Amino acid sequence: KNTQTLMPLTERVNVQADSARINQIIDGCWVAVGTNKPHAIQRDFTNLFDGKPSYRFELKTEDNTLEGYAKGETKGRAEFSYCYATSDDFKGLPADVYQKAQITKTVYHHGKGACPQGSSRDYEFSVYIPSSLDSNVSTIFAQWHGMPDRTLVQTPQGEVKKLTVDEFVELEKTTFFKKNAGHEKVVRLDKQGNPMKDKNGKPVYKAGKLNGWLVEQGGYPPLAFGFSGGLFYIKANSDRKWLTDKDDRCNANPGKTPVMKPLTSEYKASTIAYKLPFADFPKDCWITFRVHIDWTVYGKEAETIVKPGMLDVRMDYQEQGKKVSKHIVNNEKILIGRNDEDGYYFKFGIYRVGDSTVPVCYNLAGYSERLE
Ligand SMILES: [Ca+2]
Repeated sequence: KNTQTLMPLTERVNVQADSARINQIIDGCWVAVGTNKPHAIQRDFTNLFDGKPSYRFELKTEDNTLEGYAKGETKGRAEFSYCYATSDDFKGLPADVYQKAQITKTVYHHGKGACPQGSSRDYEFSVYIPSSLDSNVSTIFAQWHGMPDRTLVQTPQGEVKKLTVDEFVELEKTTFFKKNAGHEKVVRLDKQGNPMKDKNGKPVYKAGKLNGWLVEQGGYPPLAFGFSGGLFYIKANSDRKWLTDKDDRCNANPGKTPVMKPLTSEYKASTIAYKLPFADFPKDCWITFRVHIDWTVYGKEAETIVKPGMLDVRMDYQEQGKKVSKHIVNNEKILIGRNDEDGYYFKFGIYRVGDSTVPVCYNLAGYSERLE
């Protein structure tokens, strides 16, 4: 209720486990995820894109709030997600639909903003990298993220089963899932000898030993635009395993990997579709990317590539007076996607990876997305 040159957008939504309230939605189409510090995300009336304010994202050195895969690893996040559900997506349904969705982390499957498996889509967004950004940042600024099968499990007998939502809710009563791995659900004892309770009543557990159950969770993003090691890069990832193997690292290093030569494992491929030295990426101007994706088609339980995907990217900006359009990924056949039931959704902002704490600050704007 007081206009400034930068206005913090501090509401955050857990899109897997919670519907977005009307007052958390941004510009009618986004919700924010990651650290809620006022400076992390602001509407920027000082740097306009298409004559409208843009979104200024910033993580400072201390803003890593998240844990990485490797021990003692951290990561930092302030992003917008184009995919979330609202209370209107559940209105009129039985009350247990939303309750069980929060439990299985499937609330967002009931909302807008995801494209289907194996579909064709066009995306466009714009970014502004100021001169002030350090050439050693390690950050992803736009990504298309997958949607894991939340009730797909491996039993303690090594068999892969797709549970119903109800069956999974039952499993969760006796299994404490540490990200993707099931653990004995041990009642946690307070120092008094008594069962500890949540802040707001709920009973609290902790993981005992691995109990044999696994669930699909996480995984690399199928497409990511970022900077790392002094390079701008576009990286596409493919996972054709029905149940993702979280331990199968297959993640191409941009600086060591040539373009369009996939790094592969039995089931995964990570491909650098494009890279450019940081010094050569245009600074202090708005750059517009137009991305066409034909998502790879996978064979589900057969774990096959039914049809490879395709990626095309144009990069447009003004230089010294005129329009420049560079066809930086030219209609490339590529493996891109994940073998899941559900498809993919877009996010932009700062996703600080590779255990980096170098500050990051840049602006993003102008997203649209069309079924074509
Ligand atoms: Ca899967």
